[PDB]
Amino acid sequence: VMNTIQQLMMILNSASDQPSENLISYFNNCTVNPKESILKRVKDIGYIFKEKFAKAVGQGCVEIGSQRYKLGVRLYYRVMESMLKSEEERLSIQNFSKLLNDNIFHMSLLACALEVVMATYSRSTSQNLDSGTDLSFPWILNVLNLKAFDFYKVIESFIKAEGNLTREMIKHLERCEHRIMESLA
Repeated sequence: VMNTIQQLMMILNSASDQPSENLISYFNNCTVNPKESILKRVKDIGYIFKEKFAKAVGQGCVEIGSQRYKLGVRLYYRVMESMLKSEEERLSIQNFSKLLNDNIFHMSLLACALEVVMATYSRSTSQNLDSGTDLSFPWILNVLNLKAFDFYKVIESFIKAEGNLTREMIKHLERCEHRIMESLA
């Protein structure tokens, strides 16, 4: 008895698939409104992710792959919002058109959100379960085709932005960081 779920996954499980009203407010406050492109990338990548998940995972776990993608997308919106708030407090600016219309910030942020979920192995990569396959780093970088160094650029702030991140998840992301470092020089 006694739930083993941890806080962030708990929050995530009950989160919504769409960006919050508060988040949409940040979109509407931009010189060039990022909504359309942001929703398109999420949807376009949702497909690459699912076909890749299937190709690495195998027969009918499609349900799994979809939920894994959903959880990552939710953390992504949760963290974007979170960074926006802290940046507005830091700069006293509320129009983040450049940041939000930037593909890399988005690809980077989404990869990291999906990385934390994929490393969490939500229900848990096991010796039998569906997605008992380990799909942690550099998996995501390859599925989104994202530069290791770009991915690296979002880590620190993703961690600063996500307080409900477990210590094991923080050490994971710091590990990916270390690895990308040694892959640099």
